[PDB]
Amino acid sequence: MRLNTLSPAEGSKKAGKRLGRGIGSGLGKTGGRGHKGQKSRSGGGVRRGFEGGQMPLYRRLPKFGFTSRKAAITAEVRLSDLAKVEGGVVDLNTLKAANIIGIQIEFAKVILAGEVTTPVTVRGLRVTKGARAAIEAAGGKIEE
Amino acid sequence: MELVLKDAQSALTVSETTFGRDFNEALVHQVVVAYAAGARQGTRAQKTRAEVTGSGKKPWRQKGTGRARSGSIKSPIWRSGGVTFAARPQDHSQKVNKKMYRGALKSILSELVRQDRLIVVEKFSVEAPKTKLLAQKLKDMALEDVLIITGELDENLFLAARNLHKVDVRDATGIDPVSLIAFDKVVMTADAVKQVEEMLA
Amino acid sequence: PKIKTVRGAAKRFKKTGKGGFKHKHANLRHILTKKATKRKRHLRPKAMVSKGDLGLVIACLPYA
Amino acid sequence: ARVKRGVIARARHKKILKQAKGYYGARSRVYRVAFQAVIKAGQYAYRDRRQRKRQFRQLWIARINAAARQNGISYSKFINGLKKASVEIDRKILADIAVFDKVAFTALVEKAKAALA
RNA sequence: UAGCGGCGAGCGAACGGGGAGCAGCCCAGAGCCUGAAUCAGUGUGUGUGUUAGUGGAAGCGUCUGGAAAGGCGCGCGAUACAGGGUGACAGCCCCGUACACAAAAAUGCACAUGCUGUGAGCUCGAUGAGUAGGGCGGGACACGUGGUAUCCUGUCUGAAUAUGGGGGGACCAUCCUCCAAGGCUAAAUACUCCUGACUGACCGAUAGUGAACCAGUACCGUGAGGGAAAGGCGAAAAGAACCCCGGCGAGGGGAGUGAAAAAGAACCUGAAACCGUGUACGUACAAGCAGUGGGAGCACAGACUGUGUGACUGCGUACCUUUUGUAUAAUGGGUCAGCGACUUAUAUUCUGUAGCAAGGUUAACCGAAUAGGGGAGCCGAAGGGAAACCGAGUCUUAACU
RNA sequence: GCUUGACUGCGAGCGUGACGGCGCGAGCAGGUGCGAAAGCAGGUCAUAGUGAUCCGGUGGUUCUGAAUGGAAGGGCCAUC
Ligand SMILES: [Mg+2]
Ligand SMILES: [Mg+2]
Ligand SMILES: [Mg+2]
Ligand SMILES: [Mg+2]
Ligand SMILES: [Mg+2]
Ligand SMILES: [Mg+2]
Ligand SMILES: [Mg+2]
Ligand SMILES: [Mg+2]
Ligand SMILES: [Mg+2]
Ligand SMILES: [Mg+2]
Ligand SMILES: [Mg+2]
Ligand SMILES: [Mg+2]
Ligand SMILES: [Mg+2]
Ligand SMILES: [Mg+2]
Ligand SMILES: [Mg+2]
Ligand SMILES: [Mg+2]
Ligand SMILES: [Mg+2]
Ligand SMILES: [Mg+2]
Ligand SMILES: [Mg+2]
Ligand SMILES: [Mg+2]
Ligand SMILES: [Mg+2]
Ligand SMILES: [Mg+2]
Ligand SMILES: [Mg+2]
Ligand SMILES: [Mg+2]
Ligand SMILES: [Mg+2]
Ligand SMILES: [Mg+2]
Ligand SMILES: [Mg+2]
Ligand SMILES: [Mg+2]
Ligand SMILES: [Mg+2]
Ligand SMILES: [Mg+2]
Ligand SMILES: [Mg+2]
Ligand SMILES: [Mg+2]
Ligand SMILES: [Mg+2]
Ligand SMILES: [Mg+2]
Ligand SMILES: [Mg+2]
Ligand SMILES: [Mg+2]
Ligand SMILES: [Mg+2]
Ligand SMILES: [Mg+2]
Ligand SMILES: [Mg+2]
Ligand SMILES: [Mg+2]
Ligand SMILES: [Mg+2]
Ligand SMILES: [Mg+2]
Ligand SMILES: [Mg+2]
Ligand SMILES: [Mg+2]
Ligand SMILES: [Mg+2]
Ligand SMILES: [Mg+2]
Ligand SMILES: [Mg+2]
Ligand SMILES: [Mg+2]
Ligand SMILES: [Mg+2]
Repeated sequence: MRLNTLSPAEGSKKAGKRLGRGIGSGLGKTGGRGHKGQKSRSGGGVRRGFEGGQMPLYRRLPKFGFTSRKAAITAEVRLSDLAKVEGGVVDLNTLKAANIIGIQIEFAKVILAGEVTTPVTVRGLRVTKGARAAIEAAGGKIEE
Repeated sequence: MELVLKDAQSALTVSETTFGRDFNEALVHQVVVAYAAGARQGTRAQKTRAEVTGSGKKPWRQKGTGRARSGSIKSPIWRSGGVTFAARPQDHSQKVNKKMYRGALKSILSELVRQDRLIVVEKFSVEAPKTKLLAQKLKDMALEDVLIITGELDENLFLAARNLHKVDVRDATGIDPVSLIAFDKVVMTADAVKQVEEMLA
Repeated sequence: PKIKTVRGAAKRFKKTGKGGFKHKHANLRHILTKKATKRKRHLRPKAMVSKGDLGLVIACLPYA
Repeated sequence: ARVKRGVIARARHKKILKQAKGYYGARSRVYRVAFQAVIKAGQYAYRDRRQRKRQFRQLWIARINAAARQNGISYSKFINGLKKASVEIDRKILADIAVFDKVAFTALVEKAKAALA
C-alpha cells in the first residue's frame, strides 16, 4: 500500500469517447453523426416532443383533471413508522418530531404497510381497516 | 484487536472493525484520488473568440477576393484567435460519502498494523523545542520517514518537527488517508490511538 | 440548470405504478351526437401510453 | 495542459518519409505525396504476394512444357501421365529438374509415357 | 412544484424550513423637571498597526571537470530544508527564511480624557386628504384581463378618520391580523482602476495580455477607429591586438580569447520545405499514377550475405470529399513547419463500479478546516382516483360474473 | 300490425394502424319492445356522409373551494 500501488476496480473507470481522431479510432471523420443532415450540425436537433410537424402527442391528447391542494398537505404513515416515533402516542406533532411526516402536513393516515409489534396509541389520525386491526392485535389503541 | 507497544512492551486493546478489517483497495483508491482532486486549486483561464481583444468586423468581403471565407479575426482557426474551448476556473472537489471515507481510513489503518508500519508508544514528547533533539529521538527509535500522531497538541514537538521534511507531526483529529499512505512509518501515541478509535467507531 | 418540464405534457400525462403513463382519450370533446354511444363509452376510460410514444413522453416529463 | 505536438508530429512524418525512400521527386521528399505513395506500395505488395505465387507457377509450367516437348510430349499429356503413374513431384521441382538435370527429366518423361500408354 | 402561457415556444413563484447577520429610533408638541443617555466635530494621553530599517545559525577534504553547488569521505545548524543567485544540482558561499528588535515625523484604528454643539426621563396629548378608494388608458407583481386579488399612476373624480381604516388572491358575511397617505438607521451583500504578500495537475514567444522587445508603437484611415511583427553569444566581453587578399570596401583567411567561435554579434539547439558540391550506379530506339512482384549487371562493406543502383519483365488510371456511381475532364490542396474542430457547467436517465442498505445521503453554513458538526431537505420502502376519499387495494357502475 | 334496442353501465376475445386512433364482438347487470314460444333488437345489406388539441358556451354533479361559511373559478359527466 503505497501511493503508486493503488488501482481502481476493474470496470470502474471507462474510456471516454474522443470524436474525430482518425480512422482507426472508430469514431472517425464524422464522429458518429452520419452524413449531413440537421442532426449532423453543431447545435443540431429538434426539441423534445417534435414530430416533424405532426401535432405532437402532448398536444393531440386532451388535458385532464385538476391538482388538489389538500393532497399536498396529506401524508401516509406506515406501521414501521408507528415504531419509529418515540413514546407510545402518535400525534401529528410526535410524527413531525420523529421526522416521518412533513412539517406542513395537516393530515396523515396509517396504512397497513410493514408491521407493528409494540403497542402504540394512534390519536387523531385516520387509520385504514387493516392497519386498525393490526394495531389492535399488537395491543394498541386508536382514538379521535 | 491488540497492538503491543514499543516503549512499555504492554498490549493495547482496540476495535477489530477499526484496526483489523480487510483492505478494500477500490474504496481506498477512490478516497485518495478524491483527496488529491480536492487539494488541487484549479485557477486558470484562456480567452474565447469572444474575449480575445480585437474588432468584430469582417476581415474581407464574403465573395470575390477568392480568399477563403472569413468572418472574424478572432476565429479559433486563426493565429492569435481565441481558444476554441477556452478554460474557466473550475472546482475539482469530489464528494466522498462519510461512511466511504471512514471505511477507507479503517482499511488503511488495518493495512498499517498488518504491514508493521504502525508503531504505538505511550508518549512521544521532546523536552525542548529543538530539531536536534527530535532528530536524536527519531534515530534512537530507528526512524526516518515518519508521521508522528499525537493526542494532545504539543508545541515543542511541533516546532522541533517543522524543519524535518521526512517527519510530520499531526493531531489525531487531523489525520488524512494520503498522509498515512505516504509516510514510511506512523508512530501513534496511546492517547492518539484511543482518540482515533473513538473518532472512527 | 434544472431541466424544465413541458407543462402541457405534465397536464396531459400521469405516471402509474410501474412507470407507464395513463392518458385521456382524444375525440370525446365535441361533436358527439354523430359519434356512436359504444365508441364514446370506450373512449371515456383512461388509457396507457403505447410503446412507440413512451420515449417521447419520458423526454417531455423528466421529473414525472 | 497545453500538449505541444511538434516532436510527435515530426517523428511520425519522418517514419513515413523513410519508408518512402527511393521514390521519384516529391514522392520521396514531400510528406503528403510520400505518404500516398507508401500506402499505394503497401497495397501493391499485398496484391503481389498473391500474384507472385501465380507468376511462378506460370513460369514453371512454361519451362516444363518446353522440356517435355523436347522429349516429345506435350505438357498436358506429360502431367496426365505423371498423375496416372502416381508421381507427386510438384512442378517447381519438375521445372528445376528440367533446367539442371536432363537425364532425370527424360527418365520422368519416360515414366509418364509408359503410364499413359 | 403551484401557477402563467397563440395553455405553443417558453416563463416560473409564494407559504413554510435551515443558515449569515441581527438595532432600533425620531418628527407631525407642549407642560414639567432639564446640560441627564446618545451622536458629531475638536485638542491631549495610551495601545496597536502602516509609511525607512537592525541582527539573524552552521563545511571542509578528495575525484571528474573550463568551472563543483555533482561523485566519494568525514563533520556541524535547524522555532531557519520558503525562495532566489553564485562558472553543472549548495541547509552550512551570498541575499534571505524561522525568530527577536526598530520610528525623529506623518498618519489609520482602538480606548481614555477635555471642550463645543447635541439633547435623556415623566404626565398629558396628537397619530401624515386631493390621500385611500373609484372610472378610463398603460405598466409592475411568476400572474399575457382572465373569475384576478395586491402595487405604481397619465387622466377625470373622491371618503372615513380608532365609535375609524388596510389586508387575508373575484365578491359577501364572520373571525384574525395590522395602522397607509413623514423620515433616519450599522451588520451579513456586490465589485477591483489600484497597493502588498502568497498560490497554481495555468501559458512558455504562432502560446500567455493586442503588447516578455521603447506597443496601443510602426503602419492604415478625413475621422470614429483598426493595429502588427520583433525574446536567448558567453560563466565572464575575455566582443577578435597584429598580419594578409580586397576599394584606407563588403566579405574572407590566419593570429588571439574562450570549455566551445560549424558560441563571432546575420551569435544556444538549429528539423523540414527549398537550393548546391562530391562519389557510386542508372539513363540518349523509348510511350502513361512512376510503384510493386520477378530480376541481370555494376559499385561498396566485411566473410557468401548486408548496402546502394535497377537494364529487362508480369501487374498496376493519386488522395479527400460528395455521390446510384469518380482515373474521372466533379470539389479541395504549390510544398514544408507550427497552430486548427465533440468542450465546459448544471440538471436528468441508463451502464459499470465502491460504500451502506429498508434505508441511503446531506445543502447552505459552523469548523484547532478535504476531519467533525449540520438531516433543513431529497430519493425509496403503496398504490388507485380528476378529486374528496379509500388503501394492498382502488377506480368504473345502482352492482360488477 | 304493434313499437322506440336509433337503450344505460360494461365487456372475454379478435382485427387494423408508427401512433393519435378506427373496427368486429359473444356474454354479464339494469330496464324495455315485438313474439304464443324458441327467440330477435345496443340503428339502417356492408363498405363514404368527415375534423385532433386549445379556448370558450349550455345543463347536471355525493369532487374542489387560498383564514372560516358560502360563492367565483376549476374538475367530472352530457352536449354545442
Ligand atoms: Mg465504430
Ligand atoms: Mg465505422
Ligand atoms: Mg451517433
Ligand atoms: Mg461532410
Ligand atoms: Mg443525404
Ligand atoms: Mg443524419
Ligand atoms: Mg453554431
Ligand atoms: Mg424533516
Ligand atoms: Mg456593423
Ligand atoms: Mg490568444
Ligand atoms: Mg462533512
Ligand atoms: Mg366535455
Ligand atoms: Mg540585515
Ligand atoms: Mg545567515
Ligand atoms: Mg564538492
Ligand atoms: Mg552547463
Ligand atoms: Mg399614520
Ligand atoms: Mg389609487
Ligand atoms: Mg380595484
Ligand atoms: Mg390599499
Ligand atoms: Mg379569501
Ligand atoms: Mg522557440
Ligand atoms: Mg499578437
Ligand atoms: Mg508580439
Ligand atoms: Mg574610393
Ligand atoms: Mg573585416
Ligand atoms: Mg554553442
Ligand atoms: Mg546558431
Ligand atoms: Mg537543412
Ligand atoms: Mg539504350
Ligand atoms: Mg514520356
Ligand atoms: Mg545486391
Ligand atoms: Mg516494373
Ligand atoms: Mg452513399
Ligand atoms: Mg450525380
Ligand atoms: Mg474506376
Ligand atoms: Mg479532379
Ligand atoms: Mg475536398
Ligand atoms: Mg485547386
Ligand atoms: Mg450522466
Ligand atoms: Mg451508480
Ligand atoms: Mg308478450
Ligand atoms: Mg346502405
Ligand atoms: Mg393549440
Ligand atoms: Mg386563447
Ligand atoms: Mg359548466
Ligand atoms: Mg366545502
Ligand atoms: Mg374559504
Ligand atoms: Mg362550483
